[PDB]
Amino acid sequence: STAGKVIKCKAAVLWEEKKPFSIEEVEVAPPKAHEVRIKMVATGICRTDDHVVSGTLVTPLPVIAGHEAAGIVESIGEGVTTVRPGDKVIPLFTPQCGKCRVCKHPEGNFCLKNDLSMPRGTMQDGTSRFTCRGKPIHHFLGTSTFSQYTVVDEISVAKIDAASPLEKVCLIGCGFSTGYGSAVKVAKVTQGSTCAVFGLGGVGLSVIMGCKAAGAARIIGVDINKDKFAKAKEVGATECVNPQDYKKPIQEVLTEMSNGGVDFSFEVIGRLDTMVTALSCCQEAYGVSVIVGVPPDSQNLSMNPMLLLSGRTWKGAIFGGFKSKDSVPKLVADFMAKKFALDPLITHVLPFEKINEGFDLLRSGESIRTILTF
Amino acid sequence: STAGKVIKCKAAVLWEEKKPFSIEEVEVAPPKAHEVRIKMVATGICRTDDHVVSGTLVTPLPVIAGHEAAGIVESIGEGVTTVRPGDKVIPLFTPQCGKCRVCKHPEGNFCLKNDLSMPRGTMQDGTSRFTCRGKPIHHFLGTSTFSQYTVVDEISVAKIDAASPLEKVCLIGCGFSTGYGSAVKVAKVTQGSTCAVFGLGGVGLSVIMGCKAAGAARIIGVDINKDKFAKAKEVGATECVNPQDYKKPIQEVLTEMSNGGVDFSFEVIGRLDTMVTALSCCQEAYGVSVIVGVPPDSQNLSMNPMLLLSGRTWKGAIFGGFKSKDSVPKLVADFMAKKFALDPLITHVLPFEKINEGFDLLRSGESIRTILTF
Ligand SMILES: NC(=O)C1=CN([C@@H]2O[C@H](COP(=O)(O)OP(=O)(O)OC[C@H]3O[C@@H](n4cnc5c(N)ncnc54)[C@H](O)[C@@H]3O)[C@@H](O)[C@H]2O)C=CC1
Ligand SMILES: NC(=O)C1=CN([C@@H]2O[C@H](COP(=O)(O)OP(=O)(O)OC[C@H]3O[C@@H](n4cnc5c(N)ncnc54)[C@H](O)[C@@H]3O)[C@@H](O)[C@H]2O)C=CC1
Ligand SMILES: O=CNC1CCCCC1
Ligand SMILES: [Co+2]
Ligand SMILES: [Co+2]
Ligand SMILES: [Zn+2]
Ligand SMILES: [Zn+2]
Repeated sequence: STAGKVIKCKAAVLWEEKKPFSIEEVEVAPPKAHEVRIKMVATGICRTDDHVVSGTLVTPLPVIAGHEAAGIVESIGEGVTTVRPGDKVIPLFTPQCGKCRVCKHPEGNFCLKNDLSMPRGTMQDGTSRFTCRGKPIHHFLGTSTFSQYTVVDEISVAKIDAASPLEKVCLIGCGFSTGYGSAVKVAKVTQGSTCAVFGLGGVGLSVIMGCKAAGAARIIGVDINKDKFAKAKEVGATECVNPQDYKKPIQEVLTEMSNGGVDFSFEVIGRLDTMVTALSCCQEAYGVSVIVGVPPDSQNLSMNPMLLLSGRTWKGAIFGGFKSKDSVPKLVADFMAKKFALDPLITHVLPFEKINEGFDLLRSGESIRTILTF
Repeated sequence: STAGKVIKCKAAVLWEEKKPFSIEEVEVAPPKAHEVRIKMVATGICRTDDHVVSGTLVTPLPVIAGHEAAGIVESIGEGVTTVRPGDKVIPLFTPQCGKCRVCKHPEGNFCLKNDLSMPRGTMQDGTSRFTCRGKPIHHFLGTSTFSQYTVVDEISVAKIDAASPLEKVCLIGCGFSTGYGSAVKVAKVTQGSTCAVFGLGGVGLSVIMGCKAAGAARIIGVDINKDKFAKAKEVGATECVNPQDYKKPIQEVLTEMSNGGVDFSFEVIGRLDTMVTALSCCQEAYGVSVIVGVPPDSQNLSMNPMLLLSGRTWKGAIFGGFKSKDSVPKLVADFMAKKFALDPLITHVLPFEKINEGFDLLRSGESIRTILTF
């Protein structure tokens, strides 16, 4: 009754930066070859989406944002083989073509078909399946799940379990997987180590879960909002410190607390200063610091290279280093096997119509993850 | 005959920066508790010693420099248990106390008892064994090998094989073992990967030897001195580029050549610009870049954190990551077993009196290592 036809539905359009989302009707074109149309079930409010509003992350406007979601396939285009109509799926904001130099690498994950390095804000064929008021609406990261119906390329969606709580497992599309994978797959947190986590939101808490799951003896969470310490200690943080509660540079404090530096530090905020700070506080000869936060656009940090020369390892990662299409189904299947918990990340659950409310909440500090259930 | 006595010998004292070494007689005190007085046989001229002269590496002046050496123990002091009088040893500019948390970690090697981070230019007890002209003379990295006799702390020296050619294995004391281990231990280069090496001096060529021994498929040598290309090809470099031999950024050129970026890149120069360039030229999703060169002192680089978020791993290392007191006897035993060659590194041989002429060979570019004989 809808396959092969234009679907008229509501979406959250962003016409310009630093303005709230306009909840209006959009025209969703039917899926083309190797494309998939998804009926959204639940979507998360990631800071990454807020970065598009604030101008921190630059992508073509106007746009339908969102990338943390899980829906059910409405219709598939010609040549789609990995998902069928009626399958539960998760949009992958990092694709997995399987044919490129990174996808074939056994330990690489930033597939080259991504729309992040140089945002084109379209499908793979370079066109927009979205229309609002007759104007075409750009895509976001190949997902654009801030809509009741979206279209993704087959490389940007994975099939998850048919018996999946779609209102929880949507966090596996981004927030949880990024933080958990950064700790387990990127940093490679060892048993008994000391970990520092800068930022205690959805991704930062997920990092903490990964470190505790990896057996970290100490997990020091850092945030300038102490209202976040409670949740952090719930999921594994052994101590929480507030840089504003220190007279000297936070890194010096953590060097003391760790008796010479932490084994693994994580920047999970998106500031240049914290990125260098988080690298500074890990052990100068065998420490590892992982950047997870998104920096401001086109904008450099200044850092003493002699901080690496002593033996430090500094690395970043997209989506926790997880190969998206291989891993997102494995994580959904692990979550239901009670391998880890997603519920500690969900603080608010709202109607999609109240999407500017869940965003106002993230900018005031009151939320970790606001799920939007369609 | 001289045990427990003050010894007069020639030494190259550096009085002020950017000045020639002054061959003067100096009073070498006898060894103290856990100290070893060593007679020098051969010492190499490292670019690090020139950093002291130029001011690139700030260390207390006046100083007796030198850290590449091999010699024979004059005498030991009370409580020394690892080296007897007259054993062939190598001073370790990176000590291995074996009791801090670095020495003791499975991969760390920048022992906290080092004199690099906060150089005081003394022994472990804070005093100088060098008297020249009624003045205490600073040490250098607890080695000060630019002297017919020196006194090193027991944790800064390693007994090596008694049949060792000391005019060759002094390079295991720094130049070779640094570049070699940076490739096989630090970067941990893979079978059949593509390697880029910025800098084709003594340390840069050793990286090539490590890269080749690790099974590299392509080893791209980068140097602005085309006269360095012959020796680089001779030790395993498949190609050689002059950055001044391209119109694009050198990192664009290497990215084309590598079809998307190299697997492993090495900065073996000591320039801020080439550190970032060497990091840019490896694969954004799984490239590894190792800094080996010494940057200008307290001088700061500017790089884009988006280079790391995509996946890139950025690290540095001292002495190729080798635990010094452990590795120097093994590495001298592998040279005995013909498992690598030091002869391609030795381009010049001069007497100790010709130290100033040996430095000008390096400053002129005409040399790899000049080996001073005592
Ligand atoms: N590389 C990747 O794959 C992904 C990157 N990210 C980025 O990670 C970062 C964190 O994501 P979220 O948890 O969703 O954002 P968030 O706003 O929920 O959490 C950030 C936390 O850091 C705190 N903070 C802000 N400024 C601080 C400062 N100067 N010092 C200490 N703490 C400070 C905030 O109070 C907040 O609690 C974002 O920048 C996001 O764009 C998010 C998803 C995946
Ligand atoms: N991290 C560690 O453990 C150690 C660090 N080092 C440092 O490694 C660096 C190299 O050591 P050496 O081989 O002995 O010095 P070197 O002078 O023999 O080699 C440096 C090479 O870099 C080349 N070069 C200079 N500018 C260049 C540019 N813009 N682009 C491309 N190539 C350029 C030079 O032509 C030269 O051939 C030094 O800075 C040294 O202090 C030395 C030993 C141990
Ligand atoms: O060359 C020998 N040692 C070097 C190691 C890198 C920092 C400066 C000193
Ligand atoms: Co996100
Ligand atoms: Co050296
Ligand atoms: Zn791919
Ligand atoms: Zn030690």
